Amino acid sequence: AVKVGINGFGRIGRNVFRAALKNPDIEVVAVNGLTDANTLAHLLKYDSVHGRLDAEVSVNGNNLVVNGKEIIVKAERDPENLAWGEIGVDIVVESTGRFTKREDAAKHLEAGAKKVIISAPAKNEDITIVMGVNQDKYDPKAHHVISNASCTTNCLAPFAKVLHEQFGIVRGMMTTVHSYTNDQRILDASHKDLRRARAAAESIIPTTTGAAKAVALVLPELKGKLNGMAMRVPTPNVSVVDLVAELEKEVTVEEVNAALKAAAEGELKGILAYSEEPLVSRDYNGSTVSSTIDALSTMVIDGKMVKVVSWYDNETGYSHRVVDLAAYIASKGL
Amino acid sequence: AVKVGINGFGRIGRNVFRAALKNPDIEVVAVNGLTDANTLAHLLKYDSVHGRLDAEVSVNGNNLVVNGKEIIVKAERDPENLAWGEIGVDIVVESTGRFTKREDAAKHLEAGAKKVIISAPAKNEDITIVMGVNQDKYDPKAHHVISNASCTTNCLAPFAKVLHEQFGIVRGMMTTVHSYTNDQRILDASHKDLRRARAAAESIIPTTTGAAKAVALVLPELKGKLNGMAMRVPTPNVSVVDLVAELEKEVTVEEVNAALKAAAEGELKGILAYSEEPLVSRDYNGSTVSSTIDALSTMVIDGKMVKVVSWYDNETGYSHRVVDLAAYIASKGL
Amino acid sequence: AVKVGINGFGRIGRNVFRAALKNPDIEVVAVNGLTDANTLAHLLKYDSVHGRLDAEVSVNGNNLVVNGKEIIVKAERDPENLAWGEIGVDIVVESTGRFTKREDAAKHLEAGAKKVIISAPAKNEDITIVMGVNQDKYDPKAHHVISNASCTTNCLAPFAKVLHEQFGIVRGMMTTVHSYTNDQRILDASHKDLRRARAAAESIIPTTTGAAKAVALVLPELKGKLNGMAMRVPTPNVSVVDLVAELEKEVTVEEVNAALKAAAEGELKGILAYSEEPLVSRDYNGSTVSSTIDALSTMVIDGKMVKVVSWYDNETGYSHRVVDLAAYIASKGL
Amino acid sequence: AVKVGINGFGRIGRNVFRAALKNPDIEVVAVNGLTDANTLAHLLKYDSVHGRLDAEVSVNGNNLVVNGKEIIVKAERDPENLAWGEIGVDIVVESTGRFTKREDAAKHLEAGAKKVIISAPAKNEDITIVMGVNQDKYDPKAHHVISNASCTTNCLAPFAKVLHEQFGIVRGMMTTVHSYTNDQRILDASHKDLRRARAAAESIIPTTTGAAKAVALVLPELKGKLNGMAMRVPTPNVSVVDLVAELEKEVTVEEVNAALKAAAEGELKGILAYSEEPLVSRDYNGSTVSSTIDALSTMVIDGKMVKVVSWYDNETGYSHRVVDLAAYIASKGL
Ligand SMILES: NC(=O)c1ccc[n+]([C@@H]2O[C@H](COP(=O)([O-])OP(=O)(O)OC[C@H]3O[C@@H](n4cnc5c(N)ncnc54)[C@H](O)[C@@H]3O)[C@@H](O)[C@H]2O)c1
Ligand SMILES: NC(=O)c1ccc[n+]([C@@H]2O[C@H](COP(=O)([O-])OP(=O)(O)OC[C@H]3O[C@@H](n4cnc5c(N)ncnc54)[C@H](O)[C@@H]3O)[C@@H](O)[C@H]2O)c1
Ligand SMILES: NC(=O)c1ccc[n+]([C@@H]2O[C@H](COP(=O)([O-])OP(=O)(O)OC[C@H]3O[C@@H](n4cnc5c(N)ncnc54)[C@H](O)[C@@H]3O)[C@@H](O)[C@H]2O)c1
Ligand SMILES: NC(=O)c1ccc[n+]([C@@H]2O[C@H](COP(=O)([O-])OP(=O)(O)OC[C@H]3O[C@@H](n4cnc5c(N)ncnc54)[C@H](O)[C@@H]3O)[C@@H](O)[C@H]2O)c1
Repeated sequence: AVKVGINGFGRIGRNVFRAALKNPDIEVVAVNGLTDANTLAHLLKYDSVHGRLDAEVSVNGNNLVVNGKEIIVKAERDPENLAWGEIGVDIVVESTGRFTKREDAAKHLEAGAKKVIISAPAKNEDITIVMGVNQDKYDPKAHHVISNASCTTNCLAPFAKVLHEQFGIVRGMMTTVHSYTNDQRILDASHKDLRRARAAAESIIPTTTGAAKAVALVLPELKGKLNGMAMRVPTPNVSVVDLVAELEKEVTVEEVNAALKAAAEGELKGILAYSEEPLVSRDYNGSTVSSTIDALSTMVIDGKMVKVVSWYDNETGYSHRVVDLAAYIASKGL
Repeated sequence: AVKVGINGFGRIGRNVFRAALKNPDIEVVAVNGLTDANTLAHLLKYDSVHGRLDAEVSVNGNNLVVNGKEIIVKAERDPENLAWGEIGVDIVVESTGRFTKREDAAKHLEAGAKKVIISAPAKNEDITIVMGVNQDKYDPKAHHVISNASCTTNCLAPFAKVLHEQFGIVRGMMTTVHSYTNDQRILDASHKDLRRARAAAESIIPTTTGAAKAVALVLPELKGKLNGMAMRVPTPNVSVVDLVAELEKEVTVEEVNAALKAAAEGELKGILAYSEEPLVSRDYNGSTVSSTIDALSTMVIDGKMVKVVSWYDNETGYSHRVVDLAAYIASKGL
Repeated sequence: AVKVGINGFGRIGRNVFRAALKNPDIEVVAVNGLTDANTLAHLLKYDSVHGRLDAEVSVNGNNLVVNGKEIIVKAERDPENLAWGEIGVDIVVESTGRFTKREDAAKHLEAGAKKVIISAPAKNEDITIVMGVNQDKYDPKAHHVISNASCTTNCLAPFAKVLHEQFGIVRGMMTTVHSYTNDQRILDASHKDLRRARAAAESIIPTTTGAAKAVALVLPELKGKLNGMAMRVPTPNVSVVDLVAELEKEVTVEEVNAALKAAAEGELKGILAYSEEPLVSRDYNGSTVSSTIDALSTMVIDGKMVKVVSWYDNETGYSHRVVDLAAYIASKGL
Repeated sequence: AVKVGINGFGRIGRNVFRAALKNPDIEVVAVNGLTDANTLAHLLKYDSVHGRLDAEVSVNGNNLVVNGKEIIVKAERDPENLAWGEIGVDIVVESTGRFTKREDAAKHLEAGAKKVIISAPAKNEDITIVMGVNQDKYDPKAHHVISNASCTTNCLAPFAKVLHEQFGIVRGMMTTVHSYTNDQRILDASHKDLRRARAAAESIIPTTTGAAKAVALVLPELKGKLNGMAMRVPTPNVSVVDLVAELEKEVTVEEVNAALKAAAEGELKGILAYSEEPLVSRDYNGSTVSSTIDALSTMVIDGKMVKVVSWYDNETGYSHRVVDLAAYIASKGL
């Protein structure tokens, strides 16, 4: 229904595309990339992590054709030149990684679009949303440049929401054992971050994350109560959050796991899942939820310090929330 | 001086050997595997993780020859048939992973050996020692079957001891992001642990660890205060401990780090180390210390909750401690 | 209709089961594995390479319940005590890798099975068959212990036949760049093959193969004409055969590719495949055919020497052939 | 004594530096890299593939200090502005991979350098040199812009020479099972070559190589007689050349190997090596020769079709050859 345009046809850009194909409410009519249609059609058809796309893909001139629909393929390095308005695009997904500042992201609006969803933490954005935690704070009038936050923040926020409301989080540290991303290096090569400068598939690479501090933008109550780090490991996709926290009310594994299970079956259904199976990272590849509690790993010490471990396919889960936010925004009035 | 024999020439058995070539106090006189000397020689000479052994290694008859020294090669499934006494073996490193219970390890004593060091967490052992922490508890008269604990416990106990004495741990949780071991499966196969049954090099595998609570054996004061889990990831060697503890005092990163830095250059020298460089797992391959604090990762919330991350070569560090333990015990009198 | 029993529920045994779920002509009624039903049900449901089973799996007592049908689980180490005839088993897929010699494979016949299909090269078998190549040489009266050859031979024979019938192979060499299998070690440990003894996911490991010479069994004319080797690399599944041969006729890349494409759409349809896309191994994980020509890699020098490269998912393609054989056998008259 | 400058401080640049430390004839006095002195010292100190550098590496101002010797650090995107002349730099190693046409490389000479060695195949270079094969064709007057060829070409030419001079090569094919390099993608992303566009550590990736044809540049009698392909696989370093050739003279496995062993011990000593041990790729990491014959893999069919497999550390072997070339050139007067 609502026309959408994607800027930056990379891992997130192509994954939001795949997720958007089976969504009746949105319609991607134009993509922007810094490469030819043929290369784009090839990368969309074949995926090393997600397999072949369940649709017929072809190239008509400089345009792609997916399941009969022709997709306009642009090659504008400068956002203000995209001309979204002329082709009817109401919402633009900004996933290049270059326009995270509201100043830069707003150019899409100069170009004619009505709303911009930055697929990453932003700077000066009108609002940051985490489907399931604060999408209710969205106002169609005061918010145009929106951030969907990071994949880590999307996994952590839903369950921190439940533990906090139910027992009260006093403070806590987190660690995400994350698969490698395109921001790293294949072999030792220059990087602003000396850890990420190192061969990705060869080591356990400790790095920084702002996802912990970022939860506060969606859960104000937790401001100053959380912090954490990342550890990038040799897997191509799927990551896990490991939260250790001091609760206010004394709990038991039994209690904690029931509260999460209840939320997964009720309120947060679709966003938070609950598992009592002893699965591993490969098993989570392709899951569309943002967070899945590994129930078998939940533990407590002295009734007040808990450990909760949650899985998340960083590409697929996040891509589904971008598509979800877009459909939610459209419903709010475009 | 002390003549040592090794039961089970595997990853740990072979590294204990390599570590022993160094210490002149000890002398390996025989090894027992379940294969021919030719195979043992090769595996000793070429290592996929630590490189070629720098020494003259050959096969003489059915014995190993390393830098002129003939090493006896046995192939006894039953330790009761090892006859250590015949060949004068004073101490035996039990590294098969099959005889961790007092009932099986003791067979080495029955065969003529004076002391047994179990290269793993044991059962019904006279004592469990972690060098740098409780070797002082060693009684030559009473202790004959001694456990050298696990690679993780050897990493954790040393710095936890320092945080406890200095600030007092109220309670804490840990996660060890661990390289895979021979205990896992190369491709999906049967295993007592359904997590470890999965292809080791393809996923992040949550698995339990007893190392956290096994700390109370060496630092009794900490019984019931710590707990934790493990996560096996696609790397052949080197692991990291991630400890989040609730302290009794208010501290700063500068304080916590200054404490760990003081211990490393002082009392725990050679066992505990301190690092301010932003390194990755491959950089600690070959590290002989037990624990190396990653200063750059030290974090604190409310001045009470702390995050300390420490590295350890699981094969090298651990194997050096076995050799250390063997020379200490020997010095106490055999 | 036909009742099949699988001996050894490993990588090949489980995939054969999966493939069989498709075929209604066959019906797997019993499996034998040296583990409990619960572990078999887990390993069957979650696969690190092939994903989750698209079927409802559960355990009822000591049995497997899959899609309502109850599968009998056995735990007999000795084939003699399997009593296949007691349970109606007509065909037995021998996939343990321990009974490839006639003396052991036949024990199934003696236990009541009418036919045995060995999922690997055999010794003293009645006939070695590669579907599409020589299945017509199957005499239901004379043949009871049948070998289905190796995954490699299965990949090479269908197109080696075509190149030969059309151009005539003088002599040729082949190398298969193969994924690692459960026969290798995760870390340096004992093995009869000192190459396969090394850390699987860390090196390119040359090893031997009999596939090249084994083509002679299904294509008698090529005896003494081919030979080859293997190179095990750090990928979990999917391999590729690289053939270099001298031909009788002087050809061109279009001629060679045209003949290979023709067979793909004709005689060898379903067994041999043709591809002109620039794909990679991960793209072939899941392919049911035995061989797929990477057309873009075909090369010729002097018009007489040719290079052909063919892909094969060593687990899926082979397991589909096993089920294809079981079905062809049943139809011939059991 | 011959002052050398390295243009481009990556895998080859840093490795030429390390090799250079062991050479008496040359002395690296300056390095141009598009990054700060701090980042370069870190990347030079810690290598994920070759380990820690055994030398004191520090940074004084914008310069590097390695074992008391200071190195000038530059950050010039444009070669013309490097001013090699002002600092006594005679030879310049061009290892950026950007300036391979004689036209671009020559900018170095304009900037004061006297000689340029391109660490890669070039376009219009004055001469291409494979040490041990044709360095005698170098002329100090007429050749100023020299190409050192590719790592694959340096591995193949030394033994191609021996096989040709000894038995006569009619024609042949080769495949190099090659480790990945910085030209590949961490995760599916754009690239000229759609195969190198795919996640490097996840698949067996076929690709093209001009190494076979390039042998004709240094071995003219071999023009149009060889061709081949490459296959990138999940290993960070060490590669192997698989050569299948039709010989002129009838031979035997023994003659071929005795021939390669002889060259290894004689004329090609230092360039070609001979191994009768069943090793794996990790065992060749750090190897300084250009090519090591895996003797156990030599195969012959109809006494005419041979197969030789040779190992090469694409970074170390090649880097040493660059240092040898630079020193060879220097001995010829500058
Ligand atoms: N990779 C993940 O796991 C993940 C998950 C959640 C969020 N993100 C965020 O998504 C964004 C993109 O990340 P990714 O991982 O998909 O990376 P990627 O490198 O695969 O995607 C970037 C794409 O944008 C394109 N591009 C860059 N600048 C452009 C420009 N100026 N004009 C047009 N196209 C441009 C690039 O060519 C590329 O195709 C980042 O902000 C990232 O942090 C990544
Ligand atoms: N590898 C590590 O990181 C590590 C670290 C610390 C402690 N450990 C412990 O050390 C033990 C050995 O572990 P590993 O990782 O070296 O494994 P491994 O599999 O490499 O070593 C086991 C060796 O013992 C041999 N063996 C088995 N039974 C034997 C017998 N009955 N008699 C003689 N030899 C026999 C096996 O063939 C193998 O060679 C385990 O208990 C393990 O928990 C391992
Ligand atoms: N995996 C492939 O790529 C592939 C392809 C073609 C042929 N093969 C052949 O398939 C056979 C199986 O190979 P795999 O890769 O599946 O191995 P695998 O190790 O995964 O499975 C073999 C199974 O046999 C079981 N087993 C062992 N002894 C048994 C016994 N006596 N009775 C019952 N069960 C027993 C084991 O528990 C194991 O689960 C081998 O002969 C192999 O050569 C493998
Ligand atoms: N990687 C190997 O195994 C290998 C082996 C033999 C030959 N080569 C060749 O050597 C060359 C370098 O390859 P590499 O593997 O070192 O890759 P790399 O990416 O590690 O090295 C390239 C370096 O040059 C720098 N650079 C780029 N433009 C520059 C410029 N304009 N001025 C100054 N510095 C610049 C880059 O920042 C980078 O550090 C290539 O041509 C490659 O084909 C590579």
